[PDB]
Amino acid sequence: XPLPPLP
Amino acid sequence: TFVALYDYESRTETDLSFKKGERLQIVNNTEGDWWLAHSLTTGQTGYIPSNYVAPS
Repeated sequence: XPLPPLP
Repeated sequence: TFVALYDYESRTETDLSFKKGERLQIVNNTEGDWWLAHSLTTGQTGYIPSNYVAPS
């Protein structure tokens, strides 16, 4: 229990 | 059987890091943006970011 910066 | 749209670099000991094109068995994907996947290559478990993976 933020997602990563998609490429 | 999902696919990691991109190599995911996990940072905690809960999620595992995968590569782009790698296949991971999805386990629980109803909690939020993080599901528990299982690498079939070696045989380990580690959550995964849904934005870096896709349903194939």
